[PDB]
Amino acid sequence: MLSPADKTNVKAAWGKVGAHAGEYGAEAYERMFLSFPTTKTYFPHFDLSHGSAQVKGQGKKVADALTNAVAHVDDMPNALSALSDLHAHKLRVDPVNFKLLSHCLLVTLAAHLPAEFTPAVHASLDKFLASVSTVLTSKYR
Amino acid sequence: MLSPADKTNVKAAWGKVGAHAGEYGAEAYERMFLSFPTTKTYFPHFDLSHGSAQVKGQGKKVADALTNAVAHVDDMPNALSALSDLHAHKLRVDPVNFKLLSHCLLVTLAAHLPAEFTPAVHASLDKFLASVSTVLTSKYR
Amino acid sequence: MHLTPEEKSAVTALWGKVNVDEVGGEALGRLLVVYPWTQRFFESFGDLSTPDAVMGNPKVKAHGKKVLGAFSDGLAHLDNLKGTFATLSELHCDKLHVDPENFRLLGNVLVCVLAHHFGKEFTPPVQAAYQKVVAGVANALAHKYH
Amino acid sequence: MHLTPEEKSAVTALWGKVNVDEVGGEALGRLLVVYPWTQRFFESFGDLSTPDAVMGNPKVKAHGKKVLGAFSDGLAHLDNLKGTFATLSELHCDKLHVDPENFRLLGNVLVCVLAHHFGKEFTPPVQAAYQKVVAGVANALAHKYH
Ligand code: HEM
Ligand code: HEM
Ligand code: HEM
Ligand code: HEM
Repeated sequence: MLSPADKTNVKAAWGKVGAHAGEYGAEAYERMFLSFPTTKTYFPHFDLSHGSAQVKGQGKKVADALTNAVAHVDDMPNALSALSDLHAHKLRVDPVNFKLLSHCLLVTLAAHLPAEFTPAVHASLDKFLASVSTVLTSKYR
Repeated sequence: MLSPADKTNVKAAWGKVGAHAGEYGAEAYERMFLSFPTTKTYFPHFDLSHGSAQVKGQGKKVADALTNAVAHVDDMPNALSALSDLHAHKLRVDPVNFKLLSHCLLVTLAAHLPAEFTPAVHASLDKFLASVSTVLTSKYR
Repeated sequence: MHLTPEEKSAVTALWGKVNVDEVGGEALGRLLVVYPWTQRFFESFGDLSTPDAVMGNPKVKAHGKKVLGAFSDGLAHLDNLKGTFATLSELHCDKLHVDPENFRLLGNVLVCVLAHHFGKEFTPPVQAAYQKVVAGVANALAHKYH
Repeated sequence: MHLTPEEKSAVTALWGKVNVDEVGGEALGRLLVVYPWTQRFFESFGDLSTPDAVMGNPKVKAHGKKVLGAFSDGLAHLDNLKGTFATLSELHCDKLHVDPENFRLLGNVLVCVLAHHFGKEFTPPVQAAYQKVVAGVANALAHKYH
């Protein structure tokens, strides 16, 4: 459950991310592919080399959806409805993998936001990505 | 999310368990301690040998709480509220362990209900325990 | 892998009573019912729409027997699981693209299926020895992923 | 464990820049903050009530220094982590009762601390080598559990 302080922390940290959200989303996917090689089994059809346009577009789609969930943080199940539908019925990513991306997004944010990535914001960000992951896997069965 | 068919399946399977619930709860803990030895770190004060009354007592307590959850399946968070508080702020069991007991419960059920443990009921029971687990770790942070 | 003499014996005695085709069909079918996202690998298998359709699909039963067959052959080489599954590990990664987490899910449904089939003979201690084996097999299969 | 020569050099050059006491206190503190159930072990350490009270707790900082100093010494023995952490593994299991999952959580917080500390120097391939190191260390520490 996100408390009010969590919501404030997330809206401030993501506000600072701003126009780089898309580049940060691509770097987290590239960090995940190199640190956790089994996640590449969901992207056989992609050119996975550094800076590939396919990875850059996936990073931008994921960032947009993250932005949308921060904007609708009190109503996330309704705002991510189509996304949860697509992951549950078409992509069918094992729900273990969501934790790996989340960790890699956190490492991406740490590396880029020296001043904002405090212990309490770190805590809030981790809880927010666990809730986004929960909503995305809610219709799996 | 538990469907109407899932709730029907759980009440039926739990109904047949009946007065053995306590014995099945102890057997599940014993299965868990032998298969996943890291789970013994939460009970350093217990006699862990087969037949221990301490293990039998724990099995009976856990069985009674699941009976109460089955009885209030459309209002789980309120019926398990005190148990959620207790695991969150004093026992502090890491979440991974909840999936290990849930698997051992299932194994225990399969070994004792060979006619009722159908594929469909196996799926509903697993969904039901994941839901009880989620409610129990809801207040951890 | 290191199995005590008692664990090796428990694993081997029970496995002599298993009908590998029936248990393989059951285990794979139950994987597809209980964790439906695993159906992403079997699009060409036919109707998987409900539990009864899954459990009765002949393509699911033929694959199940194949899978447990190669599993069964690994039980004869418990001291070198990695060397035994090397070739199939590479195949599952480079040609099939199967997330190794599915090996773990199948290993746990297989344990459920043994307990359901053997009842009170699948005792705590015997489940412990099989949990080590299915984790060892999943490990060996994921070993050549890259 | 098997690290390529490039990975080993990447691990060793970063770590020559680390202030072990500083990062140790930071990593343990943030563990206690982000995953509050890990505070179960440290009820004698005093006030753990808020993030600032954890981060400023002298006993948290002392324990951190000790934990990271042992980690640091393991980095010199990357080819024999099991042998290096064997006695510490036994103590965490028989006397301290620490669920090994805690080691894995600490390893992921430690990686977030290094990225926060080193910024763009902590590149995707540097992170990959440290992920392998922290998972190796966590496995070595959980090796003697029984
Ligand atoms: C924070 C969690 C995640 C979010 C918000 C997210 C969001 C998205 C979005 C917005 C798309 C594009 C949908 C469209 O084109 O309509 C997508 C596609 C996809 N995602 Fe997810 N995703 C998440 C986690 C994951 C993970 C962990 C993986 C795999 C390890 C994954 C694998 C994929 C794949 C394979 C596609 C389709 C790629 C293509 O063929 O274009 N996603 N995701
Ligand atoms: C369905 C999941 C679970 C339920 C319903 C459950 C429920 C309970 C209940 C009713 C109690 C007794 C509280 C009292 O004294 O009034 C309890 C105690 C306890 N539980 Fe949980 N629990 C579950 C899972 C776990 C797991 C996975 C672990 C750790 C591996 C665990 C560790 C403990 C411990 C250590 C105690 C206290 C033992 C003592 O008397 O010293 N529980 N649980
Ligand atoms: C105990 C673990 C497993 C073993 C020992 C095993 C073994 C095998 C074998 C012997 C084959 C036949 C190879 C060929 O000549 O084409 C195969 C194929 C295959 N396996 Fe695995 N398997 C295991 C688990 C799984 C799991 C859990 C999945 C997916 C959820 C899976 C997905 C597949 C697929 C998609 C094929 C290709 C079937 C086809 O031709 O369409 N396997 N496996
Ligand atoms: C890289 C991971 C870790 C390493 C290398 C490590 C190492 C150590 C060392 C060197 C000691 C002192 C040994 C002695 O007194 O003989 C120790 C004690 C201890 N460790 Fe660990 N440890 C690690 C992770 C953890 C974690 C994650 C926790 C719990 C969250 C933990 C809990 C403790 C406790 C409670 C003590 C006893 C402290 C005291 O008596 O003041 N350790 N550890």
